[PDB]
Amino acid sequence: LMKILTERGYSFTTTAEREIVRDIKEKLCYVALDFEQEMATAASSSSLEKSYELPDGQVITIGNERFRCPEALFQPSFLGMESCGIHETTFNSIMKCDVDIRKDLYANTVLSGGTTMYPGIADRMQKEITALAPSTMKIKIIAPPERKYSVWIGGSILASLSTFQQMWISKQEYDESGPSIVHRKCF
Amino acid sequence: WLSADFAQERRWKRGVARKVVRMVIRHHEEQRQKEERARREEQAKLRR
Repeated sequence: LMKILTERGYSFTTTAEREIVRDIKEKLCYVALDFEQEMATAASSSSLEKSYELPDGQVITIGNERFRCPEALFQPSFLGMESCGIHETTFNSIMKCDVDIRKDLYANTVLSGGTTMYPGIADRMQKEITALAPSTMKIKIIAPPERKYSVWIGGSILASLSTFQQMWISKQEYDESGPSIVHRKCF
Repeated sequence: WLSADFAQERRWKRGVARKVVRMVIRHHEEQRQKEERARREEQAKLRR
């Protein structure tokens, strides 16, 4: 985002301005369903532009960058990484998985992490995985509203469950088996 | 009686020593396979 804003004409070079650019990313960026159509719309109209006020009161205009930045998750070629996108990576993982479980892996595709908070990312993942996977596999993307906290939510659930009380590594077990007790009790 | 015996004992001996060095290879293989069985036990703890 900093790179494309410098290209557009807004140069951010300091670590503090990096935080302003991160805030702009979190607030205005979004995943487009069709990158080519979105680029055409942005080039033929300004309806996709937005205004952002900097800490000094200057109002800048963010245009196609909003969806050109998050697009790097599906096409790392923009950043120059010879790696498949997130959708292709999920597809390759489901392929490496056993055939008998690919149906459930498709049906229970879940999104997590702060980076997955872009609007439309779930629809884009749905589209891509449906286009890549066999026609007989029902695709379903799960993007909870609080997916940014799903990690801690599941941790708290597992720590509050009573049946999990036998899974903890106790001080006695640690003093007896050394730090390696993690490789036996945590999986 | 004894001529065929030595000829038989030779083929038996080279067969006996043969299978001996043989299980020797399987034993060493079983030691690497012993480490692989320990890894499988780790995976079984994982599964549990």
